Amino acid sequence: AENSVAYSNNSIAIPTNFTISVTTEILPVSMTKTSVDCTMYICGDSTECSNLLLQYGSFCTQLNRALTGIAVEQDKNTQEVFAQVKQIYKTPPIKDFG
Amino acid sequence: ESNKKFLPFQQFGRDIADTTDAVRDPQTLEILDITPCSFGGVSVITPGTNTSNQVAVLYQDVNCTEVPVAIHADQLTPTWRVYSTGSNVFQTRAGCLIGAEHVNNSYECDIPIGAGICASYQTSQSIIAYTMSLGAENSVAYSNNSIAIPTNFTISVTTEILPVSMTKTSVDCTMYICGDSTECSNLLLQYGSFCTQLNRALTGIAVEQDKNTQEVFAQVKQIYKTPPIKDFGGFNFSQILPDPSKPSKRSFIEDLLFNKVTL
Amino acid sequence: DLICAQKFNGLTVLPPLLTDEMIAQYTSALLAGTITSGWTFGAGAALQIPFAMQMAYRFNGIGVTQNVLYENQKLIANQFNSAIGKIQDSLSSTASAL
Amino acid sequence: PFAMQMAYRFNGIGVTQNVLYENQKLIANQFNSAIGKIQDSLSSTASALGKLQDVVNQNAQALNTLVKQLSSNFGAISSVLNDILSRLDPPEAEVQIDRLITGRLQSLQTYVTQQLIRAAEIRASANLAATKMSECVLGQSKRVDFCGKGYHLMSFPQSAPHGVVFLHVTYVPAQEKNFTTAPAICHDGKAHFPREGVFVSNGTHWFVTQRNFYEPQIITTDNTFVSGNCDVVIGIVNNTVYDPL
Amino acid sequence: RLITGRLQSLQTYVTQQLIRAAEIRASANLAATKMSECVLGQSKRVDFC
Ligand SMILES: *[C@@H]1O[C@H](CO)[C@@H](O[C@@H]2O[C@H](CO)[C@@H](O)[C@H](O)[C@H]2NC(C)=O)[C@H](O)[C@H]1NC(C)=O
Ligand SMILES: *[C@@H]1O[C@H](CO)[C@@H](O[C@@H]2O[C@H](CO)[C@@H](O)[C@H](O)[C@H]2NC(C)=O)[C@H](O)[C@H]1NC(C)=O
Ligand SMILES: *[C@@H]1O[C@H](CO)[C@@H](O[C@@H]2O[C@H](CO)[C@@H](O)[C@H](O)[C@H]2NC(C)=O)[C@H](O)[C@H]1NC(C)=O
Ligand SMILES: *[C@@H]1O[C@H](CO)[C@@H](O[C@@H]2O[C@H](CO)[C@@H](O)[C@H](O)[C@H]2NC(C)=O)[C@H](O)[C@H]1NC(C)=O
Ligand SMILES: *[C@@H]1O[C@H](CO)[C@@H](O[C@@H]2O[C@H](CO)[C@@H](O)[C@H](O)[C@H]2NC(C)=O)[C@H](O)[C@H]1NC(C)=O
Ligand SMILES: *[C@@H]1O[C@H](CO)[C@@H](O)[C@H](O)[C@H]1NC(C)=O
Ligand SMILES: *[C@@H]1O[C@H](CO)[C@@H](O)[C@H](O)[C@H]1NC(C)=O
Ligand SMILES: *[C@@H]1O[C@H](CO)[C@@H](O)[C@H](O)[C@H]1NC(C)=O
Ligand SMILES: *[C@@H]1O[C@H](CO)[C@@H](O)[C@H](O)[C@H]1NC(C)=O
Ligand SMILES: *[C@@H]1O[C@H](CO)[C@@H](O)[C@H](O)[C@H]1NC(C)=O
Ligand SMILES: *[C@@H]1O[C@H](CO)[C@@H](O)[C@H](O)[C@H]1NC(C)=O
Repeated sequence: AENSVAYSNNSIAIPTNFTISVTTEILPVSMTKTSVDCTMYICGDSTECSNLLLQYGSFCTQLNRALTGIAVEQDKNTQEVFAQVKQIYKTPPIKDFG
Repeated sequence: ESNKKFLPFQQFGRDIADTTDAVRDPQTLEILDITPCSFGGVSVITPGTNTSNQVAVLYQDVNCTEVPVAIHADQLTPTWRVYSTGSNVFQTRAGCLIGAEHVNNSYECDIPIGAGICASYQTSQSIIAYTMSLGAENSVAYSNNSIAIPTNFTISVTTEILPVSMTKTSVDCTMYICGDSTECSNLLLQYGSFCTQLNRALTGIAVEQDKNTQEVFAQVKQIYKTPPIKDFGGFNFSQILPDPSKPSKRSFIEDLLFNKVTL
Repeated sequence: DLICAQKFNGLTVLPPLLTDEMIAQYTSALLAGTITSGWTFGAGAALQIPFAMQMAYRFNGIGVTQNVLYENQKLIANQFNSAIGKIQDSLSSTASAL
Repeated sequence: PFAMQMAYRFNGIGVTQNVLYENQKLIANQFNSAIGKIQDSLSSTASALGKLQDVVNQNAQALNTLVKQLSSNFGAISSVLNDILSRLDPPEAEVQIDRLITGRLQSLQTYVTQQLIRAAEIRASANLAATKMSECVLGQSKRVDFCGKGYHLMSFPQSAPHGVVFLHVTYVPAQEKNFTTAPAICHDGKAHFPREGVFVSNGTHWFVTQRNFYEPQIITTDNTFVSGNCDVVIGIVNNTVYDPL
Repeated sequence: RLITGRLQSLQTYVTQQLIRAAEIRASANLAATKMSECVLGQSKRVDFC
């Protein structure tokens, strides 16, 4: 919507009331922790396939190391947001807060 | 054995990935399911091997009475078969844990198992498993006309460590792939510009590392010196100020830091 | 004998380390600390203060004098209670905010 | 002067500056002891530079994985390229060499892709360290838990291998005491509010004090202000506001 | 041929998970700053809370 401000060299506007407002903000903290058995996906239960997969080196050791680093990172994401104070305070029985 | 309800026409079944996971006997006309047999989902909990040789084993998503069935323990060596049953068998929501003594206390977490459970090597020594502790319980003496005011104070000094740069590396593609062979290097010309691309990606990382150091450390352009008389009201800065009795500009704290990182 | 770590060609889902009941214990300790102590528990030990006096020093921090809070205390408390009910009214409708 | 600079930093956290000048030897002694306990933790057998060593360990591990992939044949007759050219002539040697080229390009492309992802994480870490050098070393910060735990006074940088250490100096409130308090004071049918502080009571007498350090004073018309009358404030208390003149 | 194609599908999954995990990590760092500066204090930064 368009608007115009009544600017001049000796005019001011002062509020006479106020409003208390409550709004909401949502943030993602973690995601799903998955793991893949790399030999069961490629060659599942076959031993002719398992010996031909040894000729490609350390590809399944390297993919499992990358996915394990993602899964450990997710539990660290939750600890930095939620475990900020180390006392577990409980709220009093009589709720007189003015 | 199966409870799949086929139709009078069908011979076998398929899952999401189009693998055969059920079948019909062509003689007795019965339906029987197929299931893999490896069981890779085994995790091994250890302290150091410079601490002990005891371990505990976690079988993932498995109920504790199906462990000798799932890992096919009768065809294993007797040194594996002690980790399929016994007295130290405990069921978590992460699976079945065998080889650890479940206690009733709660401690701060040592080795995470999952879903609230941790493990420690704790007093003869053994491996114990417990529900973890969130912290010390507290209660505030709230009233509608009471206040707490502090009467003293503490001066506190803490430490924060941050990584700034990493190692600048360089790769010659042709010597890695086709090491001083000209039969190999003429064949590599038919893959296009895969190695002009890989060389300029690593060169942009190496330029970025020197820019990372400038933005942190070269924020002022006057080299200030501190005066020879150290009259700072009783405050003593001698361990963080440079020690001129060395070839370096380094302080005492900076010297303890450069000997604790193993390059 | 349903071993569902075998039924999905090597793909699994790992559980989080903190349960949903432990995260709810952390957010309730953070909330009992702010209501009874203000901002003191995040910098040291928790010092109690009455809640209307704590809301008076927050009015000071945005540049309003503290008599404006004490002279308008029931109006401000009623405006807060209505804005909390609007959050809850729009979350229990079929509009999906997450 | 350095004590006059430490005094305007106490004002920045809400303590009056006479609290520093009356306690100057005690504050300097607590600082000197806390610096000496940093050095005892780094002279120890406790290696707290784990975040810096993890960066060194991850890059050496990636370079060792790339050298060990040169011993794979990827379905050829050999992983050595001079063994193929010794035993075969260029028509059927070209079938075996193209298998080794394909596996070695794929190993280099995996190395470079994960170096790019790791370099983006180092870039975000050095951006955060450039903000702490400006806001904690070159100023005093009000952002909670950005320059330590407590109320921030000052920070000092030290140089580390591939990194930086910050030494944050903070003010932590100590030994506390219970009091009775009130929001206002009613004197001549008028309400009085404190200018900077709280009204507290030791049991019989009423004072006004600052909020983060206990220092009680007589309630006068120079540390209070008047607004409205007494029928409005919930919890107002009858007392005297002494006129100083 | 089946090994080469299935290895390439697994590698594409893992590379895109590393890029997704880096934006979740930047998002949780922003959430940890808001718990410190908006729940444990009062903030003067415009539109941060
Ligand atoms: C400031 O605004 C509030 C509204 O937030 C006004 O209070 C309302 O007053 C009308 C008329 O008296 C009533 O119908 C409403 O029920 C009131 N709302 C509440 C929440 O009590 C208030 O009067 C305004 N102040 C001034 C001076 O105009
Ligand atoms: C505030 O705390 C300091 C310590 O942090 C107290 O100083 C100690 O006082 C006792 C008795 O006077 C001495 O034996 C110690 O040597 C002092 N310690 C230091 C480090 O100087 C001080 O007394 C406390 N003040 C109040 C009012 O409680
Ligand atoms: C600042 O502290 C240092 C210690 O870190 C003091 O240096 C010591 O002074 C004593 C004097 O008897 C010597 O015996 C020690 O060998 C010194 N230690 C070192 C490491 O040099 C220094 O005196 C203090 N400065 C002031 C002005 O008191
Ligand atoms: C509250 O503080 C007042 C003021 O300091 C105390 O009043 C003094 O009490 C002593 C008794 O030890 C008398 O010798 C003084 O003459 C009093 N001063 C005045 C100005 O009257 C009072 O005792 C304190 N109350 C409590 C319960 O500690
Ligand atoms: C504070 O003092 C005033 C006196 O100045 C008290 O006001 C009296 O209240 C009683 C109770 O209704 C009345 O009968 C008197 O007429 C009032 N006096 C005047 C002069 O108005 C007041 O009650 C005191 N406050 C407290 C909390 O005790
Ligand atoms: C303010 O504006 C009036 C009307 O345009 C003008 O005549 C007057 O000189 C101005 N006053 C100032 C600030 O000079
Ligand atoms: C095949 O022989 C078996 C007996 O061994 C019998 O159960 C089955 O029905 C026979 N199939 C025929 C006759 O088609
Ligand atoms: C491993 O060896 C070192 C040196 O003996 C020792 O300090 C360390 O504590 C050992 N592990 C344990 C916990 O026994
Ligand atoms: C833990 O406490 C429960 C409840 O009293 C009890 O049944 C159980 O045997 C206890 N376990 C141990 C190891 O003490
Ligand atoms: C304040 O009073 C409460 C209730 O009597 C008590 O539990 C608390 O310990 C007191 N605080 C101090 C610092 O004495
Ligand atoms: C506090 O609560 C008491 C009852 O416990 C009541 O008498 C008193 O008026 C209240 N004070 C305020 C300021 O709400």
